[PDB]
Amino acid sequence: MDVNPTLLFLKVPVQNAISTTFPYTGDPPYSHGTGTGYTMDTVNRTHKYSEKGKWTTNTETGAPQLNPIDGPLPEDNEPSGYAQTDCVLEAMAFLEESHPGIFENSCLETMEIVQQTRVDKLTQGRQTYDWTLNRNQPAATALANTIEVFRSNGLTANESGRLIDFLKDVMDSMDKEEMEITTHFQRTIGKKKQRLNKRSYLIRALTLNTMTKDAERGKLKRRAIATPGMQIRGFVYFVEALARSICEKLEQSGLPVGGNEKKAKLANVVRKMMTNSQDTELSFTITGDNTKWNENQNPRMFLAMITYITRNQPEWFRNVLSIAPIMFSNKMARLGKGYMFESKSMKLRTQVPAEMLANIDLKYFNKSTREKIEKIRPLLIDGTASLSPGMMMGMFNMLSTVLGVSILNLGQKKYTKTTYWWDGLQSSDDFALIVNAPNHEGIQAGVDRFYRTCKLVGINMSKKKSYINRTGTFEFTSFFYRYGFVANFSMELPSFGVSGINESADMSVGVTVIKNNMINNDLGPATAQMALQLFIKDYRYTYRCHRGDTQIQTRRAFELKKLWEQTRSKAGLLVSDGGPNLYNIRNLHIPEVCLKWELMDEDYQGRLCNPMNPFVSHKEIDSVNNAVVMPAHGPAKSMEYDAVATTHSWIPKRNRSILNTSQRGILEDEQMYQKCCNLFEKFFPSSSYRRPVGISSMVEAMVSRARIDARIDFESGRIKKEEFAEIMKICSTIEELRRQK
Amino acid sequence: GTFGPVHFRNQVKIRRRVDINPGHADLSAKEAQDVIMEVVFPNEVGARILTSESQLTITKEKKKELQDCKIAPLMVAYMLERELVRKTRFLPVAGGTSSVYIEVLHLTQGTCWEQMYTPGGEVRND
Amino acid sequence: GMEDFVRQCFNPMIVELAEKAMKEYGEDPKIETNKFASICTHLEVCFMYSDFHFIDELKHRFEIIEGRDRTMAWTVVNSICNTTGVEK
RNA sequence: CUCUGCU
RNA sequence: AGUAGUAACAAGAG
Ligand SMILES: *O[C@H]1[C@@H](OC)[C@H](n2cnc3c(=O)[nH]c(N)nc32)O[C@@H]1COP(=O)(O)OP(=O)(O)OP(=O)(O)OC[C@H]1O[C@@H]([n+]2cn(C)c3c(=O)[nH]c(N)nc32)[C@H](O)[C@@H]1O
Repeated sequence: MDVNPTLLFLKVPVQNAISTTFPYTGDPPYSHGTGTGYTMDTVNRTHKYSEKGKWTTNTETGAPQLNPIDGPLPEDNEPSGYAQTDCVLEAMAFLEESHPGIFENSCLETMEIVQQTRVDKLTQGRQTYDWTLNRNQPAATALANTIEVFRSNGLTANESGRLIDFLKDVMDSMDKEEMEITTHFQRTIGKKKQRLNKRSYLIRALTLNTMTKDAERGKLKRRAIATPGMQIRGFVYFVEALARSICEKLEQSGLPVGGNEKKAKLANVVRKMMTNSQDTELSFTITGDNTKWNENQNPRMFLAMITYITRNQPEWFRNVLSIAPIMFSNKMARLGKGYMFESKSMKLRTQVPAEMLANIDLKYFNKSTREKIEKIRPLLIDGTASLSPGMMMGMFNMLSTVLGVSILNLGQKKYTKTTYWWDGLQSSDDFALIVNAPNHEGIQAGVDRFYRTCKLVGINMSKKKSYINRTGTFEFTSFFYRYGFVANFSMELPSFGVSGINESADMSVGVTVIKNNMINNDLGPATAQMALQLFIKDYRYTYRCHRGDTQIQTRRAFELKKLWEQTRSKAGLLVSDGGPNLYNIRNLHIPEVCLKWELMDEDYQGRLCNPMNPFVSHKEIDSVNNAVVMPAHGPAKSMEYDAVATTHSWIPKRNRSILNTSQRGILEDEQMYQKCCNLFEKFFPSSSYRRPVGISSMVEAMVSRARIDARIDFESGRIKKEEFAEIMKICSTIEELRRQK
Repeated sequence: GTFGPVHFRNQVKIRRRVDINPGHADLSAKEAQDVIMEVVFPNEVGARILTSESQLTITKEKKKELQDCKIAPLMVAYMLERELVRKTRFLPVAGGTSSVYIEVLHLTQGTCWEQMYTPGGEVRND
Repeated sequence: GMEDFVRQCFNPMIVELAEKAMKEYGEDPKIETNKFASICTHLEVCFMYSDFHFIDELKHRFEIIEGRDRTMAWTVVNSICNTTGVEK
């Protein structure tokens, strides 16, 4: 009697039990050590798929560049980056013809976005490469460093607050003959200044930082991802904005819509294909990813698509949209941390930075790394490898799906000019293509035509992990369609458990996750009760907030027991204070504070909901009652939760490991910046709720506001003559401090 | 709310946009923002002036209610944005799409069952 | 040559307020210097109007709403109207 | 002897 | 030793 869970599929169809095929209960495979090997492998692989292209040497950066555009046509089914300019232009032209005015309307919408977009938009996003520090920094921090460097270099055209002005400053910076930056060296703190030549700054402005994608499920081997610099992101935002505007106007483009919007759009489109197909016509659906999609999406083709899309538009708009593909076509990839060398005989470790691989001897490496270094050495320049071809983890997902949907629209009977035709859905590298043809031979001919056309445009379908079946069931971006999308709960299992925001936000998020899974992922009511019980147990263990009546011993047990004895109405206690769990299927949508409000003791209610408690801290409105959640698959998600701000809405300790590094000064600067901003809010309460405006320094605004507030308070009598006198004298002293400096 | 019997039926849930926060229908998002600025940050309003009578009345009642409220103005502003500004969401539903029914959607509509539930309180005439 | 005359025949801080305001509004002050002179004289007259006049039983009797950035000016107006009840 | 446990 | 797997930990920086 050998039990075999897989045999369950003999009765339950695979899709209906697809959740069993997801091991997401276990830990995801993480990456150990450096990502330099993965970056080198990616660069070599990208240059291998385009080897038959043209080799040139950039005249500005001096690095070799490879152009596969209009290269020899593919002669084999392997991935190939030889995209044809004529074919891509033809695909875009036919997309325009089939969807008249799409490019024009999208261009105008992008025009208004470009007009009304501010520099602060670049603050969104995470782990942005900071060229000034040669490391990844938070997007806001990298933006601030770049702005400060530009100001110190005379690029004082960004104070207008418009992103386009910042882009103008970016170009002016690249055109400068020299640059000055500020770096800290400790040997004692030294605020040294470094001078960068034109070529070095150019190389470090096109540089693309690389790391290893961690916690990635479904892949045995780890892969390297990349994040761009501050200069690139500005133009990338506009490019993406235009591509997303175009995508929203395409029925086959489901990328911009997400979640249940994505599922509904895909369901409607597949239903339309099943409907408009002739009854007598044989219908098939292909499921597949595109092999080496990111490695083959050349940026020159993106430049061609942008130039075609921006036809007849104002020349400045064409420039703003086309700059990003230009820069990416001349991009560079940082290698990363480097490698680690060990000596067993002498029993010692060492880390060799990736910048010194262009000269280190090859005897220190194993065979695989030996050949990767040998192959990538020609492209190494100033610690970075030239990666002109391909798109290393490109952010042009929107543009790439525009190209895919253009090729997908090429399958209309007015374009195929044959009995067979095709349509489907495209999203980044994933696609689900439906072929209708009178007979199986027609289906095969249509499949071959689509595959060959994709090869022409540079899209390489992955024959390895793609398959065709009769229309009705398919898969698309981890969404399994079986005559209708089926719920796959295993995807949302990692979201369960303690989120780790705070006691209140984590209770609210847990109950909201259970409720959302009931609504969307077919979480039954009994299983919902199970999930609630398990989440409460995990929450109590994590937060050491077991019920006071329990004998469990923990460093927080004494206080909870004292509170339990103190309270008269036990039911009113929150779970974070040893109170019982009153949640159920009925009230998963009610915050615990409001759920237990009537049961709370008056004094306990006041203490818990005291607005003057020091635990609660409020940042800008954009970071209130919301959290960032990372699903098993997909990008970061902004989850909003309903929670009453109580003493439990505290902040966890901040990682202090930067205190014993040469770059502590940034932390100090952050502290001071906060010290200033919080005072500005003390003078302008609405600064947090909505961003303030003005050109004057903070000191001028604060002192003027203080003076006027003093006069109004005096007139209303809220302050006496002496208080007004002291306020005025302090303001005059502040003025004198500003003047003297 | 009133709970009726639970009926086990072949529920067919269709994904469609519903409202999770009905908002103050008479006041568009911009009017709600102006009212919030009036109530929470009267001095930082700027040049804006309330014209719609609904704005004046709600601003009045809220100011009277919020008298001597020590709660952080930012939290009050966020809660007012939630209360006033309409917010919609695409959700698989099977019964009424009103907010009073969407918030209890997990409780009411299931994969194989429907819980006949009538939320308490007044219901919008629209 | 008139802009130099305006610079040399005005209080430095008055001309500073004029130029900062104009720069806020996005006008090149080197070409349309007539508006520059007009703004400077208007600010100057407002200051004289609010000069040496104090309310006491010393405090400035007149608060110069002009010459300060738009948000600050409207903040002053709103604060005054909220405390005294004068119509905005 | 001090600092750090995502920098 | 062992974890682990294409590169690391088996403390690191002063
Ligand atoms: O939400 C639906 C509808 O309720 C489901 C809602 N709605 C209708 N009436 C009210 C109401 O009184 N109060 C509220 N709060 N909501 C109401 O609005 C939506 C109605 O639109 P929908 O159901 O999507 O389609 P339809 O009902 O056909 O609306 P519409 O196409 O705009 O037409 C409305 C009436 O016009 C009649 N009609 C149009 N034409 C051009 C003619 C005509 O030439 N001759 C005649 N005799 N009638 C015409 C339509 O038939 C329909 O009666």
